[PDB]
Amino acid sequence: MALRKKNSLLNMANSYVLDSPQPSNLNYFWNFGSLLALCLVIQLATGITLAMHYTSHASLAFDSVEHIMRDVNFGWFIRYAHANTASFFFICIYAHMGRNIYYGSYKTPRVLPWSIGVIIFLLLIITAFMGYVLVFGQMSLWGATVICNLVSAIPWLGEDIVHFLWGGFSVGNPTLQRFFALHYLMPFVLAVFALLHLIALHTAGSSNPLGITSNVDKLSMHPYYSFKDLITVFAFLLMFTLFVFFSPDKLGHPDNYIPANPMVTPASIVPEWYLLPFYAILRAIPDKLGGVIAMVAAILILLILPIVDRSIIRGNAFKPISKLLFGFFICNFLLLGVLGQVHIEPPFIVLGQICTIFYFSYFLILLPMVSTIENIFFYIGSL
Amino acid sequence: MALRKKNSLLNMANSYVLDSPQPSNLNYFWNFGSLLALCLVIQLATGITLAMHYTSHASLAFDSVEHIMRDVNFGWFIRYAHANTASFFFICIYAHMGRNIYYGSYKTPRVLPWSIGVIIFLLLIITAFMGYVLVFGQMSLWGATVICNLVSAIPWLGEDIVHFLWGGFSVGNPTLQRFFALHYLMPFVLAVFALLHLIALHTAGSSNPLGITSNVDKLSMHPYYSFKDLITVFAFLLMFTLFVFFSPDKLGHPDNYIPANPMVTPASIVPEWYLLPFYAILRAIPDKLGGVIAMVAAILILLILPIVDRSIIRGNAFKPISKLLFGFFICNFLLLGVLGQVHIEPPFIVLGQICTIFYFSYFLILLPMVSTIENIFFYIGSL
Amino acid sequence: MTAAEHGLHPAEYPWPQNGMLSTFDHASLRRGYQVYKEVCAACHSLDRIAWRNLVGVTHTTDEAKAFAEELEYDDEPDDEGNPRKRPGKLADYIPGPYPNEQAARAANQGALPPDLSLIAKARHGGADYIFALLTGYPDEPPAGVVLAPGMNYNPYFPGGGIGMARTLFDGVVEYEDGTPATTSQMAKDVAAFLTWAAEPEHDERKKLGLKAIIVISAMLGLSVYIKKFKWSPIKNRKFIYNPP
Amino acid sequence: MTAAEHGLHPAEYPWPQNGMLSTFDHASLRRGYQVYKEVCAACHSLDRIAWRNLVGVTHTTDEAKAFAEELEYDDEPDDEGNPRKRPGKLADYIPGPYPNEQAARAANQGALPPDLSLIAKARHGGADYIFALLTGYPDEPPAGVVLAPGMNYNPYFPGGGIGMARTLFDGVVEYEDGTPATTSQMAKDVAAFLTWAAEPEHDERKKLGLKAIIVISAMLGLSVYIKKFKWSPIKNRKFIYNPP
Amino acid sequence: YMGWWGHMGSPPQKGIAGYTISPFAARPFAGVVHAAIFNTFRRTKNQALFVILPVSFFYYVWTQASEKNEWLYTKAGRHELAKAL
Amino acid sequence: ATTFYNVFVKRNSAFVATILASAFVFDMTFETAIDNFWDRINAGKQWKDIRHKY
Ligand code: HEC
Ligand code: HEC
Ligand code: HEM
Ligand code: HEM
Ligand code: HEM
Ligand code: HEM
Repeated sequence: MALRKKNSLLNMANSYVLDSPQPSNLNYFWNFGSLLALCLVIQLATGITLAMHYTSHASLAFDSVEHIMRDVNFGWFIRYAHANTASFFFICIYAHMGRNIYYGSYKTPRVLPWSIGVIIFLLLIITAFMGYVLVFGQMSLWGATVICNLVSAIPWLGEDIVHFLWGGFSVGNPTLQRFFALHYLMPFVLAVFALLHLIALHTAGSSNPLGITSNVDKLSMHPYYSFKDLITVFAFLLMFTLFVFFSPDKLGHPDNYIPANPMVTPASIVPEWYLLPFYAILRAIPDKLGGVIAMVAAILILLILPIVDRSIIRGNAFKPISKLLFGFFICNFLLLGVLGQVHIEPPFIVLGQICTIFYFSYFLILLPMVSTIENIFFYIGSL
Repeated sequence: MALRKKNSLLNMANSYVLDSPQPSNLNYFWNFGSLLALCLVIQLATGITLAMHYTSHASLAFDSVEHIMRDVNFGWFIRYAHANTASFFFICIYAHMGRNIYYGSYKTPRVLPWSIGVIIFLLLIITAFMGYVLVFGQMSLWGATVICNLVSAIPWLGEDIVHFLWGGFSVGNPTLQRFFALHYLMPFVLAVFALLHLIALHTAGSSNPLGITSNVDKLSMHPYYSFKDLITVFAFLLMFTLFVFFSPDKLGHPDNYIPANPMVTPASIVPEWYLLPFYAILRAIPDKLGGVIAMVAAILILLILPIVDRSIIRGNAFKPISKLLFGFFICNFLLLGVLGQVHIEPPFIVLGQICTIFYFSYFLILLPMVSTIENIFFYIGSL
Repeated sequence: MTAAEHGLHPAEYPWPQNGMLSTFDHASLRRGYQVYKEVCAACHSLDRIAWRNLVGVTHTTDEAKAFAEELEYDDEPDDEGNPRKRPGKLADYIPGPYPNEQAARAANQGALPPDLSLIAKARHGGADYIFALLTGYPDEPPAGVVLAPGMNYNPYFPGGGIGMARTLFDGVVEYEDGTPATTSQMAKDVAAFLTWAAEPEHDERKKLGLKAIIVISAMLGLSVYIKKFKWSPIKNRKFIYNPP
Repeated sequence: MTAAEHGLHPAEYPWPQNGMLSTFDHASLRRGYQVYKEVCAACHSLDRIAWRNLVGVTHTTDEAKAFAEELEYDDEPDDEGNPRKRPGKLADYIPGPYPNEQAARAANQGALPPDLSLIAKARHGGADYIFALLTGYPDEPPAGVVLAPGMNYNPYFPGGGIGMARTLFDGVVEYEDGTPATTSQMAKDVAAFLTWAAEPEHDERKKLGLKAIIVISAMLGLSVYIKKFKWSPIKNRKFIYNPP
Repeated sequence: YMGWWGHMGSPPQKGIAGYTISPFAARPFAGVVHAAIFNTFRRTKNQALFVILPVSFFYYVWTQASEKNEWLYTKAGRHELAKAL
Repeated sequence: ATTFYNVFVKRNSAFVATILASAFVFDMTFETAIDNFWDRINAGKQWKDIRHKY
């Protein structure tokens, strides 16, 4: 017996990266998983390095980030790599989730990797939100203020919880220092959950774009998917390079180059772009608590896809109506994103409410109806 | 099939903490593994909490530790728990390693868990050394200075490496900020290696005090060893309580309550008690590079126990001469510890050299000789 | 929001540094420092820039040491613990015009002139915003605009009423390189200088980016060849089925 | 090393706080504050202690506010940005006698009197060392000892020659509670006070420790019963072997 | 070298009958006083030399070294100290 | 004993409820008991004992 199979430690690596049996027909949308692992490794390397030069005290935080930009050798690169990779992480995670929704990766027997996946997505949001506060510029402070005040909506104890999170009566030094400690920790928690969802997946293996079993026709993960992953790694690195070296601030807000000032409020307080659809959903509900519930539900509702999809077939490759519905759902999600950063003005107020209704009605009404009808069309149509 | 066995995630937990088949005769020295896991969990909880209140900048570090002691609710407890648990971690790790050496846990088929164990021990040393610097008192600074200058002994590049570690020309702010980031990281690395050595162990299972197979007579890990672990958990917590609440500074150095001063050198610079035997070994060799090599070799030599132990029998329970030699080896290790903190004066200079020779001769001469002779006495004596 | 509340959007000017392969024009940077020093520095600090930062960008080591040595900085106390001053060194930061915010506001009718070290990154528009603002004070406000007291009309500034008056007029500076100091020229130079102050890694970054682009592109091409090479047995596979 | 190089080891005095279940004597703490304030504070700071810290330990809210309000602290600048002073508040730290180290050394023949906030933890011996040092200045140095200029002989201090002269003499303080202020009494009170300053959680910590000891001990006892209960089928197992 | 329940890797077992009683049927502290006194005494007596000999030797070595070092740094030990350095 | 077993112990839901309620009671009573004992062994020493003079 080969050592890679005989030795228990080597055999664990072997089972995931080398002999792992994969479908022979994965398309390029199966490459986002390895790009997400790459983003995670970049964020750990750049993040730990920034931690060596950053100071979490509110009197020094913003200046420690300027010191990184100006004095630390290659500090500008490490800082911009960390800031831009946070955006790339969300592009890859939305692509990975969209792949999963289009191809029915949430269906049995892959409910458990999908459900742990939903938690990974929540941890990424928290991680990224706390890291953005660490700069302690105007958007850092004011974004922390408004987002942390949503907790005040929790009945009875909400105000007390907010003061407890802040460690005082407003966002200040205690909040910044605790956000640093938690921002350092959360990526390690996220890596554990990422590993858990892969171990859960390993019982069924990867799904594939046709939605059928691949047990009839497997390929080793290496060398085939190793070399196919290199193509998208280099494509990702080219996009990374164009932002980090040629346009490092395109994805950012200029107000975060102004030191936090609790007196002056910025013109518009918006989250980072990747949180914008959830912010639009929150604005749509007039009630404070209503809005917070809706915003959380917009993520947790992903957990019901295994139930509301009534199809006898996995994935959308052969379902023209489902494909149209999916197209509208995705575009609506992008429009919600745009509406998250417009001013609260006509006619965007009502439009945001209609897009919010469409978002939820996909899960609750349309997907159950369309998947029911398509089952019948496949049966009658092929008689 | 029971869910704990069927579900792949639950089954991993099940295999380690519940159905795991254990020898039925483990004695109380098999409880140090769970105490080490407890120390690691306490250090993570207290360490992450201190990180929420600590400032890594050299102008604020020492004062942030005073703020923790004085202003943060229960800060005194969290600080003293973290500081004293670092000592308890080393008491438990020495007990666990001494158990392993006495009972032959390093012998085939357990060479791999033992070898990864030696690396865990090195990571614990580095973790604890960096954490001690973070206080930025006199012992923090001067211990960092002396220990980091040992790297200067590396030929050709040593000086360059030291300046690179410090991020400047002496121990200062850059060094403190990098030690904070690495001190936060290293416990996560240490937890991964702790998990690796357990996975490696799981192929043979635990050894037992008789040194024979336990495949004839296994007990589930739970409930038997769960409930037996609670006894030592509560014994540990009683010792913890006596130090943390009644004598919180017994294990410390008063000079670490003086802020770091690069000009004044304290009366005596010694490492924390748990590093003292290695420091005595280093003093024994007059050459700088010689001393550093000896000090590292004193740990890496543990890797050769699988080879130099020539016994046909595992462990010392039935070997009277090996038991005497082990007793002398352990007491010599404690005397080296004491000699690590005496002044470099007669007659301790020569005594330290004799104890260093005895330390190395255990691995290189005595254990190979004694184990050879005992093999022959067992054979002839039982004919 | 109304266009006035947003501010007029500045034109896209063709800066020398626009261009994937383009550095700053260092002669413009040096001239822009001189505008900063002789005009802006009366009200605005540049606190993130040290004298050493000018060296080998706009000035030689000797010129920058001369600028530093003309100023006095706080030294460590003497032996009786009394305060002392020392001459400046290259490690020193360029000193600001006011001791605190309160003094700054008192000198500017309540308005606080921002530090200019990051201003090119802290405003939408960057250099174009600075150039447009400095050159965009109309002689007369559009009919109907009511300025608050101590405000000046400038359409680029959001809301229109800015507490900073026009400061650049033809020949307020005499450039040391003989360039005609027109309003437009001075605004262009100082906007370049401030852009450099906000992003002093700019030139190095874009050159490193060119090397990265070239290497990564070649690796992308080769990775395509290698993937196709390795996958060809799978892509080329053929089957003959004879039903049992 | 010589015993002189180490310093004589202080006696173990029976402090009220010695004792697992013993708090400080707060009447002694209050008297010790008065010795600090009237004797030590001429040369020694207590920078880690705020006025609020005295409250409910040694003084009422009103007494401590009165102490704070008698001092002037730096305020934020006024509207012209000029410096201002304000009266002290409970949040303020107790102010030190000197503005910097250089001034401190100049006033003490080159020696720097340490801050006393952590001194009880920063010296081997703690309260016993402080008491021994303050009360251990012999009238005459042992024959043969040559003191460096500005040094005083004290056997407790390592090397013997300390830059601090004897300061406690019978009746330098008049205690407000009528206690005779002898050298020994004042040294005991101030050593208690400084021990409190180094570890102000002391009283709470030891009470929480008593609760922890009791709970943990009971849990240890019960864990023994439960382990024995669960293990008895294994311990009691018996075998009959009939060789096949 | 270890399997799992049902195939642990034992050589075949036959001929052993094993018996035990419920934890609820047993006195968990049966014979505790005898064990605590006589069993502990036996177990300790049989291991005592292996602890006493090395501990006593290394303590003696330390005691002699520490007393000599103390004596060398007195007035009386001046000459012997001068030679030792 | 049968009655006690049947009500508080037999159902784990009831057993856990009883344990938690007892923990609540223990916590509140133990707090009060320790506070009083602590005050007796350290009598005359604490701020609360001298506060009345001021
Ligand atoms: C004597 C006063 C004074 C001089 C000279 C001066 N400024 Fe200002 N400047 C101000 C004040 C006051 C403000 C604040 C205006 C406000 O926010 O209403 C300001 C604001 C600015 C702003 C920010 C406008 C914004 O978007 O917030 C920039 C950019 C600027 N100045 C650049 C310059 C440059 C470049 C020069 C000269 C070459 C210059 N200033 C000269 C007083 C001055
Ligand atoms: C007028 C000067 C002066 C007064 C009054 C004074 N000290 Fe000091 N003290 C010093 C100086 C100077 C040193 C430093 C001596 C040295 O290091 O040589 C010092 C050192 C100390 C030390 C530390 C000695 C060591 O181990 O490093 C303690 C404790 C101390 N003083 C406490 C007190 C207390 C308690 C009082 C009064 C109740 C007091 N001092 C009054 C000047 C003073
Ligand atoms: C999933 C992983 C991570 C994500 C998505 C992430 C995201 C972010 C974001 C969005 C910021 C704000 C960046 C900026 O605009 O300047 C940031 C800052 C920071 N992050 Fe992270 N981060 C991650 C991992 C880490 C890790 C592991 C560390 C280790 C400490 C870390 C340390 C920091 C530090 C020190 C900053 C502040 C300095 C700065 O703004 O660049 N991050 N992070
Ligand atoms: C750190 C973030 C993540 C990483 C590193 C990661 C990584 C991966 C990898 C490597 C795979 C196998 C290869 C692939 O199909 O692309 C995979 C599969 C999967 N992931 Fe993720 N993932 C992450 C986040 C998520 C999220 C947020 C979800 C769900 C909301 C998710 C759900 C899944 C599912 C369902 C699969 C199986 C898809 C299939 O093969 O059909 N993952 N992931
Ligand atoms: C194996 C785990 C760990 C060990 C052995 C360890 C050891 C130590 C030691 C010896 C100190 C000096 C304590 C003192 O005298 O005050 C220290 C300080 C510190 N440790 Fe850790 N530590 C561990 C884990 C962690 C972790 C996970 C964190 C997370 C950030 C952390 C954060 C800190 C901080 C902030 C300090 C400085 C504050 C202080 O001194 O108490 N530690 N650690
Ligand atoms: C973070 C530190 C560590 C933790 C949490 C840990 C935990 C454990 C646990 C739970 C076990 C199984 C139970 C037991 O035998 O006690 C074990 C076994 C073992 N450990 Fe460790 N350990 C650590 C460090 C070390 C070190 C430093 C070494 C070696 C130098 C080591 C070598 C071993 C070996 C050889 C075994 C198998 C012993 C046997 O059962 O016969 N471990 N460890």
